This record gives sequence, structure tokens and C-alpha cells, in this order.
Amino acid sequence: RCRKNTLARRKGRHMGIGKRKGTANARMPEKVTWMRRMRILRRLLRRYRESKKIDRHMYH
Amino acid sequence: VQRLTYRRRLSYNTASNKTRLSRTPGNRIVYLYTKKVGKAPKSACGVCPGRLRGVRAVRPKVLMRLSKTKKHVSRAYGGSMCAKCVRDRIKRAFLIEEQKIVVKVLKAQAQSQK
Amino acid sequence: PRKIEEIKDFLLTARRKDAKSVKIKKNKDNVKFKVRCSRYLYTLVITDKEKAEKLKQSLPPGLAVKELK
Amino acid sequence: SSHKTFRIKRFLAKKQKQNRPIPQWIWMKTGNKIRYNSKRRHWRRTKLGL
Amino acid sequence: AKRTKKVGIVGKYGTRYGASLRKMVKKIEISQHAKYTCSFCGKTKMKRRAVGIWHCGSCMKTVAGGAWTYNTTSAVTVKSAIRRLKELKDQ
Amino acid sequence: GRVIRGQRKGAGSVFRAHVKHRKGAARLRAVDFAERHGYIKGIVKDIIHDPGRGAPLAKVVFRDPYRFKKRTELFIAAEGIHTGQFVYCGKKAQLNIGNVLPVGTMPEGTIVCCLEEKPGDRGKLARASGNYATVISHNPETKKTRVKLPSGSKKVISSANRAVVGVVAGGGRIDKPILKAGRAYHKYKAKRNCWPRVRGVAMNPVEHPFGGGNHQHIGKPSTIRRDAPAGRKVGLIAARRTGRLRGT
RNA sequence: CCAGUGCGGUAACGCGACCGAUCCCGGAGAAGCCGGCGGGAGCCCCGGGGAGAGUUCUCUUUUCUUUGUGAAGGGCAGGGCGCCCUGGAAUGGGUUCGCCCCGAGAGAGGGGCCCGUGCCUUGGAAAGCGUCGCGGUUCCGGCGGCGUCCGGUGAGCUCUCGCUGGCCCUUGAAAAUCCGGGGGAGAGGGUGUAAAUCUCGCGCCGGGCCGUACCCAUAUCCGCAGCAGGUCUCCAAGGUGAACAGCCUCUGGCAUGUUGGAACAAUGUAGGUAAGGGAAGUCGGCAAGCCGGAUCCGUAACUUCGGGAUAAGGAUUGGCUCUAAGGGCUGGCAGCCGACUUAGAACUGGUGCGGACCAGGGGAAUCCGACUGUUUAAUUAAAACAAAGCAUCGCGAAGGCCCGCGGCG
RNA sequence: UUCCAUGUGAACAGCAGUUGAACAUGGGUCAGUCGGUCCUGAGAGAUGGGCGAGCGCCGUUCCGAAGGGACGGGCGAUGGCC
Ligand SMILES: [Mg+2]
Ligand SMILES: [Mg+2]
Ligand SMILES: [Mg+2]
Ligand SMILES: [Mg+2]
Ligand SMILES: [Mg+2]
Ligand SMILES: [Mg+2]
Ligand SMILES: [Mg+2]
Ligand SMILES: [Mg+2]
Ligand SMILES: [Mg+2]
Ligand SMILES: [Mg+2]
Ligand SMILES: [Mg+2]
Ligand SMILES: [Mg+2]
Ligand SMILES: [Mg+2]
Ligand SMILES: [Mg+2]
Ligand SMILES: [Mg+2]
Ligand SMILES: [Mg+2]
Ligand SMILES: [Mg+2]
Ligand SMILES: [Mg+2]
Ligand SMILES: [Mg+2]
Ligand SMILES: [Mg+2]
Ligand SMILES: [Mg+2]
Ligand SMILES: [Mg+2]
Ligand SMILES: [Mg+2]
Ligand SMILES: [Mg+2]
Ligand SMILES: [Mg+2]
Ligand SMILES: [Mg+2]
Ligand SMILES: [Mg+2]
Ligand SMILES: [Mg+2]
Ligand SMILES: [Zn+2]
Ligand SMILES: [Zn+2]
Repeated sequence: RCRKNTLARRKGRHMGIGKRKGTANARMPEKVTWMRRMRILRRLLRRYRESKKIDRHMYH
Repeated sequence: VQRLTYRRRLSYNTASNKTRLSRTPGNRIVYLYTKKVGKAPKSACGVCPGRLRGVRAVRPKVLMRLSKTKKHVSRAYGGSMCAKCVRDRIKRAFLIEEQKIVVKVLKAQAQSQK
Repeated sequence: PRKIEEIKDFLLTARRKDAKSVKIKKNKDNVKFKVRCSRYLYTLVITDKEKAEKLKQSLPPGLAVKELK
Repeated sequence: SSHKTFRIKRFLAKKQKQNRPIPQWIWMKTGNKIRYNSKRRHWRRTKLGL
Repeated sequence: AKRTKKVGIVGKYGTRYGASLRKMVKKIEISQHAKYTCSFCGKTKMKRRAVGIWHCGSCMKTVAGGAWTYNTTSAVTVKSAIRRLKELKDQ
Repeated sequence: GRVIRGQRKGAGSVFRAHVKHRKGAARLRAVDFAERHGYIKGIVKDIIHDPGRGAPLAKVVFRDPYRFKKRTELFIAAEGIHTGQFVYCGKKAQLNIGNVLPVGTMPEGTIVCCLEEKPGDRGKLARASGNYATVISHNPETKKTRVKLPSGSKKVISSANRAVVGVVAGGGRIDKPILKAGRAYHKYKAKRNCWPRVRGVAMNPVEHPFGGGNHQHIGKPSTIRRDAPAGRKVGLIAARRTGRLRGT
């Protein structure tokens, strides 16, 4: 039963504003969104720096 | 989930009563009471905050049983003072005494002036 | 427990006075000779079976040999 | 207390050996006035001192 | 962004202790939490270890100074007076 | 009535000073030949914080002049001292900040701290956080010296006693408002048990001579004599004048 | 004849030992609270394989349980460095979730050390466990076959390691115990069957004394008692959920808390519901009731500019079928994987949708006290006390205040 | 000693009991490695000393000849291939 419900949570069901009790900053916090976005972006920039795609100054 | 218990009579979360978990060969999770984290020796300089290199970082009554090379490093002042301050003291103990030679030469030639 | 790599060191270990017994564990892929010295259990781990039976012939005679399973 | 000292444990050993009843070959003696052990001690009621 | 108008380091004390007391604490909390330049290496790393104990993060050199600033006006006045008295004694 | 709080402070039960985590007594070094005729050199090893003391201490190592051994000591750190500084001390130690030389040699107008009251007792006068005492004048015969103490009062001093040249470090401490009762608590817990002072009219008349009454009023005049017995000597002990000091 | 208290590396430092005393120097012992992040396990989760059970009226390659390696060595991943060498950086670079680092040497190469609680290995498959089956009719650490496998994830919970910052008119223990160094007093042997000395590898002997059962709490403790009270800790699964909230469940535990049966009257005690009116009751809205989560909006006076503030006031909320956006890995493209979310759209139900639980009533003002805190254990939690702030007063030590029968207390 | 087993049902378990932490017989706690022991902490406490009619009290480094240890060397003896 639990796994049949979490399949629907993957598909997006049972996640509307009715079935929500925490603050969005408690459900998935914006510090965590920020730090995930920066481990995306700074690894993108050092890939593009080390692969000669952009130089030091454009990188910085 | 197999909840587990202490194996000594000390039932408090003290500094001496701290454990890790392990899985025995009879597929069972059991505490193991760990020895505390020994710190590597600090230099006799009073300046450098990093602890010395090349010396074992053990709880200090173990140091009876370790051999000599495990507890020092093969340098003058070694195993008790960092390398940067050893070479600084070499330069300082040279240059002070060279200035002392210069001072005795200058005062002897001022007496020769007199 | 101590593992011995070469076979000459195991023979020197097995001919030592402290050795009470040697025991021969014959699993698949492997043969282990375990000598019970007075401080450690020394294990020789060898995978050649004709060299295993040659070594079993090459144990000293007075030492108590026991083959295990 | 499972951390007893030796003197405490010795005292408790004497009290639990004293806590046994009358032996039944006494109340046939000639000059007897005993009918039971009056100085007994149950471990809920009397708490022994210490 | 500028997140306040008047309160700086002492917006942490909320609506409390009085306007004049929070305004009078502000200058001193700024001054003791600022990082000052070391005169021994030049790096801007004199932090207040404890009350009167400034410490450089890079020289590893500790200077006994004031309780809220690296040095006090009375201290620098006394230092200039002592070197003037020394040169008047020693000519 | 009872025995009042000011009476009970002198028994030393809970009112002793909380001196476990203190670093030691902050004293000058003992008078010997090397400090009575010349000067001895020792370096500041570090500067430590004495709990319950607003002034920081300077742990300074000298070299013992009679056997191969190294003495370590604690000073009142003159403001501007640092580590690695060679503090000189003695009669012929020259005049700059951190040194400690006798008062009969430094000129008039110098600014000294950790001053030594009677010659030899290792530094008593002018040793709180940021506080100095000046040398006013001298007297070559009879070898005494007037010193203006930090109370604004002046004292005639035998001219052979030591003094650290400069103001005490930790200066200007009181001008920050303790904002909250937590800061006052953590101040006075590291000093000694004195802080939540219940004022005397809030008490009952049994354990303080002001309490009781259906209004919190003192009743009797607050200014009282010095030959009041203890347990009465409460409130304004022998006030010369008593009001708001307008004027000087 | 002479030498011989070891050797290697530019260096950090390494090698299995590598003489040395009274004396000196230092380290470990030996440190606070909080925040943030990273590494490691334990547990949880998902996708598969086995083995056994559970369902099977129909469906379910289904559902549940289990699927292992100790201490101590050897190697290696993995973290950390305020370690070393080359070289010299502006067009300033490097880099973190935040910081922060640099001509007192940054990037870039190449090394070194520490912790390596994780993996492999020795122990270790012999043993353990799960299954199937034989023996001893017994009295068995009995004997056999098989198996104990391969992957992925994560702001997950607990523990621990590490880096880094913040707070202090707060700087957060001692000593036993152990080690390194500086010194160079001495000792060793005269070329050998060498010696003094060895903190290296083995080998021999020993470690006395006292405590160890059990309860640990709605029945082993103290409350006179098997008393609804009180009593310091450790471990902590699945679902919903922000959660260690509340509610339901699995391992585990228990029998409803010093009795049972039969009725269902009054008074209760404890839950609820009520038309119409809404405080008309009463000293007083006492008790009850309303509100309540989240998202999207909107938020006045006053003010110490910090607040007030979830001010007030609205709307939305379910189920289902979708769409779009937010990543890695390998060789502006292609391939292959792995997560939770968020926004929007359609359909849809007797307008029900934070459907149980969880969960602020709101405003306009007066008085007092600034606040946080404390207070009469058992009739008074307050406007009282305390507080920071402000102002006084005494005292420069043979002193101020105070204790004490006494004392160079 | 309530722990565990065998038995009982007088008393106790606010009813009852075939049950019990009840009663009566018997057993039961095994250590170099787990603690105590050792160390100092806040503190306590003799000696010197001082006080006190006095049991004693203050005092804890202060009005103390406060060490019984040692490298080496010399002396005299001992046991052992002196
Ligand atoms: Mg943010
Ligand atoms: Mg393991
Ligand atoms: Mg080494
Ligand atoms: Mg009781
Ligand atoms: Mg008294
Ligand atoms: Mg108090
Ligand atoms: Mg009163
Ligand atoms: Mg009175
Ligand atoms: Mg670099
Ligand atoms: Mg097996
Ligand atoms: Mg040397
Ligand atoms: Mg037990
Ligand atoms: Mg009931
Ligand atoms: Mg019942
Ligand atoms: Mg009960
Ligand atoms: Mg109604
Ligand atoms: Mg109605
Ligand atoms: Mg009426
Ligand atoms: Mg009315
Ligand atoms: Mg109400
Ligand atoms: Mg309002
Ligand atoms: Mg008014
Ligand atoms: Mg209040
Ligand atoms: Mg009350
Ligand atoms: Mg009964
Ligand atoms: Mg029983
Ligand atoms: Mg054993
Ligand atoms: Mg005494
Ligand atoms: Zn250094
Ligand atoms: Zn600096």
C-alpha cells in the first residue's frame, strides 16, 4: 500500500495544497536549493575552465 | 531493528563511555568501546598552530610501547619542534653571534681610537 | 594471526620449538596451512594442489599434523 | 546496589543466615517456651537499617 | 540590499534595552568585532581573542590592547609621552 | 533580628572568591641583585585572560641568574605589549612601555602601573583594567616620591620600588553598557557571589534595619556613623556630604 | 697500520633496532557553548536473485522473514594538513553553502605526514544463520546436501570523524601517568670466537584483593501499602506528517491496573448535540464555543524604526489523466542512469476536499510593571522581588566592610 | 536473596486462585583485560606553630634543623669458577 502510494507521489498525485502541512522552507529548504544550484554551477564553470572553453578571466 | 544495550555497568553518555557499532561474525550488532582520539605532538615554538608531522598521534600512555622512530623524526630538535622554527632558530643563533663579533670588533677599534 | 607469503619462511616457522601443531584446511580454490605458535597463528595460503601435497609431504615429522573438515 | 562493599555484603550475609526459621526438634525440649522465630524479617516490610 | 535604516550590529537586540543604550552599544560592538590591520605583517587580521587580548590570525602574535578597540587614545598618548621622556632623559 | 547579608559576607562560606579557573597571582618578580643593580631581560611568552579580571595577564619568562633554569611569571600587561617582546626590568632597564624599573629613576610625569606600595611587595598600586598612576615629584634626600594614584589622591612612596611603565591593557572597559542581566550574571559569577542585591527596604525588619512598613521607605536617616555596630552599619557609611555632586 | 655509538631523501620526512647520566625545555594527559557543511558507518528506502512461509472465489513474475564476519596485525580506497620542492602571479587570480587564501608566495605540476572506526586479507568457515534430510528409540557444540548473492539512492534518522565560522565585562579544571628533544658527564673494543649497548623480531614466567544473581518502577526504591505521587541515564523500525506532534502498525510486551455478574432509575463525574434569539445569565463571556495547517494575495494606528504582524481581511485546498522546469556519468551532440519537488492545464464528484489527528479567536482603549527571569513546596505567580540603566557613600592596605571565645587568626 | 527450581495451600496477595516478589526445602553471582583499587578537583585533615580552664580548636605553608634518596669514587666484609 505504501509503495503504491509513493508511485503516485512520484507521478505528482497526493501533493497538492490540500495534502501539505509544512512551510515550503521546511519541506525542501531554499538554502538546500541554493547549495544544490551552486554545486551545479561551479562544477559547470570549472569543467568549462579546464576544458579550455572559457579562460581565467571569463571564468572569474 | 535490533536495539542494543551497554555492556559495562556505566550507563551514562560520558567521555569514557563512548562506543561504536560493529557486526560480529554471528550476524549481530554489538557495541565496541573505543579508545579516545590521541593528538599528535605540538611544537615547542609557541607560534605554529599545526601539530608536528611524522609522529604517531596516540593516547599518550601508549607511547611506552612504540619504538623510537615512531615517536620522533630524524632531525635535530626533531619530534619536539617544527621544521620552520628549527631553521629560524639556526639562522637566529648564527646571526646574533655574528652581530656580537661585529660589536666586539667595533668597541675594540673604538678603544684603538682612544 | 599472521600470514606468511613465501614457503621457506613457513618452513622456518613450522620447525620452531614453540609450534604445537599444524592444521591443514582444504577448501576449494585454496589450501591453508595454519601453525599454532606460542603467540600467533601463522597461515600459509597456497592455491597449487600438487605443491600443496608436496608441502604436506615436506612438513617436519614430529609436529602434530591435523587435516580439517 | 550491585556495587556492594565487603563489609556491607558481610552484614547482609549474616542477616540472611539469621532469617531462617526454628528447627522443629526444639519444641520437644523440656524447658522450652519457643513457638516460632519472632525476630524474622520480610524484605518488603522491615528494611534492615544500613 | 540595505536591510535596516538605523540599527546595524544591534538590530539583534530587537525592541529592547532602550534606543540610547542600543545606539551606545552599536559603536562598541562594531569596534570590537571589526578586524584590524596587524602592524607586524600588515594583514587585516587582528581579532579580539578576549577582553584586552587582540590576536593576529596570521602572525600568530597576540597584542594586549583595549577592551573594545586594538588600542586606546590614552594608550597612544602614554606611548608618545614615554618616548618623549626617554629622549629628554637620554638626550 | 537576624544576621544581615553584609554581616554574613565575612564568614567565607558561599561568599569566597571563585578562584578555580583563575590563572595565578599577577605579581612583579622578586627583588634580587640583578634587579637592584642592573637589569635582567625576559621575553613575553603569551598573553592570557584571567577570569574575573578585566585586565589581561602577560606570561613572561626570565632566565634564572643562579642556576640553569628558566623562571616563568605573570605580569599586569601594559597596554601595547605583545608576544616576542623583550621586557627588561631592573634599575638600569631603560624607559619604555612594558619594562618595570624603580620609581626613583624615571622622570616626573611618567605613567606607571602595577606599582609597588612598600618596596619589595611585588606590585599593588594601579593595576585594574586600564588604570595608571603618575609620578609627580621626587625628593633625593630621604628617597621618597609623590605618586598620583588612580583615585585622584596622592601618596608619598619610598623611591626604590618597581612599576610597569604604561597604562594597563584592557582599557576603556566600563563604557560599554552591560545590556542585560545575563551579562551581569556571567560577569559576577566569574568574580564572586554578590550579584542579585536585594535592596534593604524590600526585606523584613528582622534581617536588615530598613525593612518592613506598609510603604517601602527607609524610615531612619540613611547616613550613619562609623561607630555603628555591625548589623547597623548599613546604607551610607559616614557621608561627608550626601547628595548629587553638582560642582567639583 | 688507521677507521668503525647505523643508513636514505634537495626537503617535508623515511628505514626494523640504531649507546648515554645528574641537569634543563616542551608535548600528550588537558578541554566551553552554538551554527553551517563534508567523509565514514548503523538503520531506513528502491531494483533484482535465492530459501521458507502467507493469499489465491478473481487478480497479483505477488506479500512477509532471512540473505554474516570480531579484537590485533598487512595492504588499499577515503578524508585532513597552519607540511616540502620547482616557479612567480594585475587584465588580479583560487575558492566555499557562508567564508576566506596569496610576493610573509595564489594558481599549475610533483612529493610528504596524520587519521584510515570503511573494503580486501590473516582470524574465517572449521564456527554462526537460514532451508531440506538422515541418524543416537536415548546420553549428541551429532552428521549430511544446498545457500549465505548483485546493484542504486537520499536536505533521510542516530552515532562518530573532520574542516570552518559565530558568542562571551562568561575564556570554559587539575594531578597521577607517559614520551620526544637540548646537552655530552661517561662507558665500550683494538680488528675479533669482537665489546659496551639495542624503544627490532621471536621465546620463558606471572598479574594478588574486593564487587558481579535479580528489580529498576503504574508489584523488588522512597512515600506505613503491590499507593494514579516522586526517582539520574543508554538503544529507538514502517505509514501519514515539517516533526522524537498526534493517530494506526511490525519486533517485543501485556491482560485493562486491589474483583466479577445483571440492569440502564434519580443525583452525579466525563464526553457530546441542539431549533429561534445571541451574554438578555452572572460580580465578571466563568465554562464552553469560534478561529486554527499550508499556498497565493493583503496588512492600519502607533513606535525606541528593531517592531507591531500569522495585524486585520480575502481567496485556494480532494481524486484522477497530463504538460513544463529544476541533475549526474561516459564518449552546444549522442548515449545511459538516478532522484525528490515546484508551477500550470484538463476531466471529475450530492460544493466535498488542512474531510480523522495536528492546529492562534479578532479589534479599539485605560491602569500598572519596561522586557527575559524569580517568587510564598501545600489557599496569594501579581502591579511584589531581581534586572540593566542612573545617582550616592566609605576605603591608597597598619585600609573600607565583615567574621571570630581566642591567636603574627 | 526478592533471582532459579520442586512442593504446599494455614496466614498474606482489600474477590478468588491450581497462582505469586507468600511459606518450606534446595541451588545460584567464577575476571590481568569490566569497575573499585591509583590521581588530583571543590573540599576535607594531622605535624610545626599559635590559642585554650579544658575535651580540644584555628590553621595547611604560615613563627619548622620539614630529604632517609641517588650517578660516581674511596673504604671494610659477604657469596658465588673470590
Ligand atoms: Mg537563502
Ligand atoms: Mg569490519
Ligand atoms: Mg618517523
Ligand atoms: Mg517500600
Ligand atoms: Mg557563623
Ligand atoms: Mg546569587
Ligand atoms: Mg516584604
Ligand atoms: Mg533592627
Ligand atoms: Mg599551491
Ligand atoms: Mg559451514
Ligand atoms: Mg644530543
Ligand atoms: Mg547482571
Ligand atoms: Mg476499563
Ligand atoms: Mg480484570
Ligand atoms: Mg497498580
Ligand atoms: Mg442553540
Ligand atoms: Mg441554529
Ligand atoms: Mg440580571
Ligand atoms: Mg447582565
Ligand atoms: Mg475562558
Ligand atoms: Mg495590534
Ligand atoms: Mg493617562
Ligand atoms: Mg514583569
Ligand atoms: Mg502558594
Ligand atoms: Mg483475596
Ligand atoms: Mg520468581
Ligand atoms: Mg581468559
Ligand atoms: Mg582543622
Ligand atoms: Zn613553529
Ligand atoms: Zn599579523
